[PDB]
Amino acid sequence: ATGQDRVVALVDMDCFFVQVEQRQNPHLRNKPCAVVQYKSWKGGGIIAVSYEARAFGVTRSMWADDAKKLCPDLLLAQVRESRGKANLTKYREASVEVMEIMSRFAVIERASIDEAYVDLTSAVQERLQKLQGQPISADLLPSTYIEGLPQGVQKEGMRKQGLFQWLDSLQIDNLTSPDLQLTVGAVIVEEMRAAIERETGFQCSAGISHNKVLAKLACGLNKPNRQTLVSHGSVPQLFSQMPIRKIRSLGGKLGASVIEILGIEYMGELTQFTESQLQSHFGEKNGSWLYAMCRGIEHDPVKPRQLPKTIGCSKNFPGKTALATREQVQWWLLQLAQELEERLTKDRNDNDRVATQLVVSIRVQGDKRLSSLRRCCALTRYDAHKMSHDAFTVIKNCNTSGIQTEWSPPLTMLFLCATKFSAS
DNA sequence: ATGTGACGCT
DNA sequence: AGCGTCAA
Ligand SMILES: Nc1ccn([C@H]2C[C@H](O)[C@@H](COP(=O)(O)NP(=O)(O)OP(=O)(O)O)O2)c(=O)n1
Ligand SMILES: [Mg+2]
Ligand SMILES: [Mg+2]
Repeated sequence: ATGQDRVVALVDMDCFFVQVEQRQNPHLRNKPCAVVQYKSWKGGGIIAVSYEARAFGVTRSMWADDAKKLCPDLLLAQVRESRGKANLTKYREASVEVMEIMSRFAVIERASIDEAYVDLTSAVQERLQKLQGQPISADLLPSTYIEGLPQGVQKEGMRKQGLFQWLDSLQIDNLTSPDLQLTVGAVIVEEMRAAIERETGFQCSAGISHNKVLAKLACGLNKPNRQTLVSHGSVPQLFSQMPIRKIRSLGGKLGASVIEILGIEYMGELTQFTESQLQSHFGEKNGSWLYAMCRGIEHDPVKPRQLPKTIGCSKNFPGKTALATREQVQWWLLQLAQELEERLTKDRNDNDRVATQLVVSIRVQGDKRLSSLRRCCALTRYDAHKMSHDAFTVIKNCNTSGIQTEWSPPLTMLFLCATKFSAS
C-alpha cells in the first residue's frame, strides 16, 4: 500500500498581506515593501514581506527600524487601527475572495488566512474522461515544476526540461496510474491559480501531491508564482536530505525530540525504524504517523470547511503598558468586545450561524506562556457591553490586589474568542 | 516590545 | 472544561 489514492493540493498566496496592500496602492507594486503594525515602537512590527525585500534580509517579526537598516528604500504599508487595536478585516475579506474562487473547482479546507487544501480526486476523474486518452501537453502546465526532474542553463529552461522528461514517461494508457492523476491535478491547479490571479490580481503558489503534508512541502519548493508536483516516486531522494523540521508539525518540540532521541537529521532516516519502535518513543498515533510519513504516506482528509470555526480578538499590553487598574481592564475588554461584536454580526449575516460560547483568556506579567488562564462563559446576545461585562465577571477573581482599584498582577494580554457555532 | 486560528491531551 | 503545541 503506497498511499496514492488521492490527489491533494495546497494553494498558498505569495506574500499575502503585501499583495493586498499592493493591489490597493499601485505605488508599492514591484518594489521592496513590507506590511507593518503600530509605528511607535521601533517603527512598528513587520508582518509580511515582498520577495524584493526578502532579497535584502527583511523578515517577518522584524522591527521596521531594523528592516530599514537592511533595506533603506523599503516601502511600508500600515495595518488599519480601530479602537486602539490593529485590525485585520481587509486581509480577512481578501481571504474570502480567494477561498470562494477555489471553492468553484473543488471542496477546500481553509488552513490559514492565505491557504487552503483541496481534494482534487473527483475532479481528476472527470477531467480524465473528457480528455479521452488524449495526451497532456506542456502548454497545459506553463508554471509547473516536477520535483526531482530533470535527471540523468537558466531557470525556465530547466523547468521545461524536467517537465518534458516527466510528460514523455507518462503512461496515459491507464486511467488509474497515480502519476497521471497527479499530472491532471496539476492541470486543474494551473487553471485554479489563473482564475485567482485573473479575478483578484493576487498571485499564489501551489503544491500537488497525494496527501496534505507532501502538498504543503511541495508548495514551498518553488515560491513565488509557481506550482510543484511531488510524486510518490520522488519522495526517497527528496526526503534523503530534508531536515525533519521542514515537515508540517515537526517544526517545534516533537521534531526536536525526533532528532535528539533517534540521533538523526533528515526525514529519510526515519525509514530504518519499525512502526513499534517509533510508537515507543513518540506514542502510538505519532509513531504510526511518522512510520507512514517518512514513506510519503499520510491519511489526514481534506475536511470540507471553508470558514473558520472560532472568531478571536486579542491585544497585547507589553512591558510597562501592562494593565494595572481595574478601569483599564474594563475599557480594553469593551474595545475588544466591540470589535468582536461587529465581526460576529457580519459572520451571522454572511454564514447563517451563531456562536454560543465566549472564551476569555488573559496573560499575566512575568508568565512566558501565551495564555495565563482561560475561562469560558455563555454567549447569548451579540452585545458588546454584555460580552465585556461577562468577560470581566469571570476574570475579576484573578485580581489579587488588596486595594479595590488597582489590578495585580498586571495583565500583558486580553483575549476574547467566540466559539461553538450552531446554525442560525 | 511581536502581534489568532486548529488541534491533541487530559 | 482548561491546558499545551504548532503554525498558518
Ligand atoms: N506569524 C504570522 C504568519 C502569517 N501572517 C499573515 C501575514 C501573511 O502575509 C499571511 C500569510 O502567511 P504565510 O503564507 O505564512 N507567508 P506570506 O503569504 O506572507 O508569504 P509566502 O512565503 O507564503 O509567499 O498571514 C502573520 O500575520 N503572522
Ligand atoms: Mg503565503
Ligand atoms: Mg500561508
